[PDB]
Amino acid sequence: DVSFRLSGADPSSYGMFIKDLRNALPHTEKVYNIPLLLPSVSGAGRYLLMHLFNYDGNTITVAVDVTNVYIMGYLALTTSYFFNEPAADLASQYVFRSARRKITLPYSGNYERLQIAAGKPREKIPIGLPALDTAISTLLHYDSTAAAGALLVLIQTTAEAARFKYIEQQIQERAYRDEVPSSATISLENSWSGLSKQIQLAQGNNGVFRTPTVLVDSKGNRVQITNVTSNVVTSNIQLLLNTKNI
Ligand SMILES: Nc1ccn([C@@H]2O[C@H](COP(=O)(O)OP(=O)(O)OP(=O)(O)O)[C@@H](O)[C@H]2O)c(=O)n1
Ligand SMILES: *[C@@H]1O[C@H](CO)[C@@H](O)[C@H](O)[C@H]1NC(C)=O
Repeated sequence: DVSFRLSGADPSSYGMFIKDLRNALPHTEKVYNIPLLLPSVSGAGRYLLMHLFNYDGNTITVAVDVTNVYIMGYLALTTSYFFNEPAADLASQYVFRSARRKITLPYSGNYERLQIAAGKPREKIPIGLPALDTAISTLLHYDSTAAAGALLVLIQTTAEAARFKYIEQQIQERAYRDEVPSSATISLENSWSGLSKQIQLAQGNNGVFRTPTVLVDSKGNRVQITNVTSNVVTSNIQLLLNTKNI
């Protein structure tokens, strides 16, 4: 398992957590020196548990699919909560089985559906360590509309930060003040699958992407990524979604 405590948290301890999260994801191969997530894992080994504690020391445990870093569900006290999707229903066969009851959330875990449930795009939702503290607190007691917003914060401050060093850094910058994600952050989130695929396709193509990936950069400028020499590949991305899952 991995853990993170908001009480006394700072950019360093958050960085240690994101490092722990990355290191808990199994891989047998690196592609251009980036860990390649496994095609599949059978049984309970498929799910990583993240123990997150809010400032007051209350806790949820979040179940993460180690093949794609997707959040499947979470446990809050004696109630488990899972997304309304087959991958999460499958996960519910393995994690949080001792929960006294199981609630299936009234949406799947994908950004589009969460944003609709939340009533706002995540362009407009501040993220940061304070926002994560709020998210944990919200998820402690069931409220599906509020939970959608909390889950958008949670996904971005855990999974997306694990996937991209830039996003980790953005959260570290928001250690004591929330701020809506940069357009570059949004872009990277949306492009993780595409980037993962193209980095893998570059292996037998002299490091060249078969199809360019369009990103928005730090300055808000839309740019094309065409090969593995780009800083996004060398610097930024920390985990690759296996093409067998794309
Ligand atoms: N059960 C799930 C489902 C999705 N995700 C998150 O959402 C992504 C997968 O679907 P996503 O692209 O978010 O959904 P879309 O609706 O396609 O998002 P958008 O339309 O905003 O691009 C993953 O990378 C992951 O970060 C998750 O954490 N847990
Ligand atoms: C590869 O990407 C680099 C850096 O972004 C760019 O300058 C260059 O034109 C690209 N080279 C090829 C061969 O595609």
